[PDB]
Amino acid sequence: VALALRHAILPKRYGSEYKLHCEWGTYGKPEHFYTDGGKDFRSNHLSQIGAQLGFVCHLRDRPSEGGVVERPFKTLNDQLFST
DNA sequence: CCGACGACAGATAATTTGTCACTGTACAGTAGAATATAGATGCGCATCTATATAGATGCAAATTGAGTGGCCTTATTAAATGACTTCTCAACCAGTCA
Repeated sequence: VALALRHAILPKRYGSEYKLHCEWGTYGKPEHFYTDGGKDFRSNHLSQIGAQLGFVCHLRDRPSEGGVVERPFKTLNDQLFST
């Protein structure tokens, strides 16, 4: 989770061996971070990251509330990985 | 004259393609993993074997010292040297003489 956070927050660079034709020009710091109840997220380490970055950790009430995280995963099975 | 079939042209739904709106369903930590077997290979330990004896013994020459057995001219004389044996070893009285 700490590694996913820094890759999300920082400006992104990829070399030509990725053959990208548009830029992932996406960066900057969240105000809030919303998650399932896994021990990665409900942890002192993410609490300390959140307090130092100033973002608030929030808990997902059901799997069916977080479809914005979950649904990237079916699309990738259907558009990428099954092929 | 009446009926049937082919040429050419004309109109038409089936077929295929495209577009558009509504929808069932997967995203939700998760099958590489557990549990037998045979079959080959390697290290360890025991259980023999075959060689290698030097010490002891028996025996058979090879002298070696120590025995034993068999074969031989003689009688007189003389001298020389070395020995043995035997015998003997009185003392004063009586008759002359310068």
